[PDB]
Amino acid sequence: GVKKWECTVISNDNKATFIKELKLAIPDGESVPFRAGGYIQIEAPAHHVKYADFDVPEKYRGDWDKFNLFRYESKVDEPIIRAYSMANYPEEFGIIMLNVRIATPPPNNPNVPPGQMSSYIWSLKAGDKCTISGPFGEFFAKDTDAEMVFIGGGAGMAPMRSHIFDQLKRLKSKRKMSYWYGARSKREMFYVEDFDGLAAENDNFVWHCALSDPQPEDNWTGYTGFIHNVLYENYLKDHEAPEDCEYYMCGPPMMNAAVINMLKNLGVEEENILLDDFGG
Ligand SMILES: Cc1cc2nc3c(=O)[nH]c(=O)nc-3n(C[C@H](O)[C@H](O)[C@H](O)COP(=O)(O)OP(=O)(O)OC[C@H]3O[C@@H](n4cnc5c(N)ncnc54)[C@H](O)[C@@H]3O)c2cc1C
Repeated sequence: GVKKWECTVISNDNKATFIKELKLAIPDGESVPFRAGGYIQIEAPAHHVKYADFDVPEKYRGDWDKFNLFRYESKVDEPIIRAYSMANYPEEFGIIMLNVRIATPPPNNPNVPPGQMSSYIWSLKAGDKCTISGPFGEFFAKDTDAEMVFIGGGAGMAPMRSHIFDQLKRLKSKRKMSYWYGARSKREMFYVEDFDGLAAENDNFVWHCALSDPQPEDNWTGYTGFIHNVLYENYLKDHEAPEDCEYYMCGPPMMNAAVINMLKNLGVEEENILLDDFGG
């Protein structure tokens, strides 16, 4: 069944420079009976949002002023609708948690209209009404005993976190798991305490974060580079079986393309390569 809820915005804080966590409260104490990796859809009426009305903390405002991103406006004439992945796992009841990347005009074409729905979501504030529908699902985990390798990037953290929490706390899985998240700098990292807790509460789970452009104020000593190079150079290249592992990835298009080609050049079969493609 596909139901529609008119939810209330609990919070819409920045978890990164260009990613907001949309926390929605399900009415009447109900819970969306969804699956990990699943998604819902958000509809929006005709509106006119201005980027100058966005609540961006000064911790993340840096690149917003450097690129003059608050100049953007977005008018929408007819009701629109997009899909967004749940960041929370099924037994986190009462709330729908989303990671929404703001779809600004591409840097290689900066004067096109901004992302319609993402700009509307980034204009939502605590107390606003948000109509969602679903749930829908297409990205699920295989029910085997093979090693699971999770690769994430950008807003792709949401389905990765939903799958990892679902396997460990609901399913109580003892399968070997590992998360590999790629971010630009340290201020783009979030859910760090969430995954550090799971890695400490479970021996079969570890996770690593790699910075492609670490900043001086980051004092970064961890891994550096793109996540496909880090995952390969620090683990997969010495793995006696790069296959026999199920790769669940979700990130930017070039992160996906880079991870796919790295895995297929390792001999990994496409049946063991599962991608949650956001279309962008
Ligand atoms: C199953 C599924 C799950 C998803 N999960 C998530 C999620 O968890 N988080 C998330 O952030 N997103 C997710 N998405 C993507 C999301 O649904 C939207 O595609 C995304 O939010 C952008 O939508 P928008 O309407 O804001 O951008 P659109 O208005 O669709 O614009 C897309 C991009 O194209 C650019 N553009 C606009 N006009 C032009 C032009 N004339 N020429 C060139 N470029 C142009 C815009 O700047 C924008 O960046 C998911 C998608 C699917 C299918």
